[PDB]
Amino acid sequence: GDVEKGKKIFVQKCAQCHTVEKGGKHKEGPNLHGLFGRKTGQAAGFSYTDANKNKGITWGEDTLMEYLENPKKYIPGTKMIFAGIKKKGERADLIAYLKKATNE
Ligand code: HEC
Repeated sequence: GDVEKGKKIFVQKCAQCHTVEKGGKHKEGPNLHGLFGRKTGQAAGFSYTDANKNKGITWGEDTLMEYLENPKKYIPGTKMIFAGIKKKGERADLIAYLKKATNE
């Protein structure tokens, strides 16, 4: 995916609730640094719902593609309030951004 486009998508749709950098603050949602290859509900120091803690999947390209299409369908009872991104390209770009930004 296109990392620059993904950043713009992140800023538009995600950044008000999430930081990405190492040591970034939790906000309404958790800081996302280190997400890739991590199980659900494992950012330190954040009160997740039991639903997000209990989902039990490993975050990566395949599971983010599904989740981001419709978060509440993938994790029913999540307190993340975001309807989803319908477009496959847009999700791929966003994921490519996340794979860089969350690992820097
Ligand atoms: C606030 C209004 C949010 C917006 C907009 C987005 N997210 Fe979010 N996210 C938010 C909360 C409160 C939580 C925790 C949910 C729970 O039920 O405890 C989350 C969680 C996620 C996660 C899972 C993190 C993990 O398992 O460690 C991911 C991967 C995630 N959020 C990503 C994400 C992206 C990419 C968004 C824009 C498309 C986005 N979120 C929007 C709150 C909010």
